[PDB]
Amino acid sequence: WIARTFYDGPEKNYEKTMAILQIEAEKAELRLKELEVRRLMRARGDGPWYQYPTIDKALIDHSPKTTPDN
Amino acid sequence: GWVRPDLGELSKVTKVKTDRPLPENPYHSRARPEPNPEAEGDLKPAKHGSRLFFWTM
Ligand SMILES: CCCCCCCCCCCCCCCCC[C@@H](O)O[C@H](CO[C@H](O)CCCCCCCCCCCCCCC)COP(=O)(O)OCC[N+](C)(C)C
Repeated sequence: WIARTFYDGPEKNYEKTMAILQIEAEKAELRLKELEVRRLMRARGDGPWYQYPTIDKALIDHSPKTTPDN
Repeated sequence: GWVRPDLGELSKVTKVKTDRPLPENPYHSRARPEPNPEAEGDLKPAKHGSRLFFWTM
């Protein structure tokens, strides 16, 4: 009676643990990958992250400058 | 038979018929470095949320 009215079968907890473990393992591997990706992007700078500004080239004036040699 | 130019004529910007070729690289520039990949795609929610410590969202 107690088992019927207060508790559930082993399958529920078993498969819930399976799902929880799967989620947590994915989160762990995601964290490790994210750290490695950050290291690579900060080292090389070829990614979208850690992009530091440079001078905009639309500011350059391309016109004769009173002197042939610029 | 020389007529003296009037005011505002010698300051005109005129065109020149020349047969000298136009310099293709007058600045002697190098080849510009390749730009960043410029990735594109369609946004999806972050996998398993923020994944910050114990937060599940
Ligand atoms: C001899 C026969 C009796 C044996 C003794 C049994 C006495 C049991 C008392 C102790 C109970 C321990 C806790 C049990 C309940 C745990 C919480 C919850 O799980 O129970 C819910 C039920 O709890 C009850 O609704 C409430 C219990 C409250 C007991 C209070 C007793 C004392 C009250 C005294 C009041 C006196 C009157 C006021 C006088 C001033 C149903 O659970 P549920 O989420 O479905 O479980 C999921 C799995 N299912 C679906 C298969 C069930």
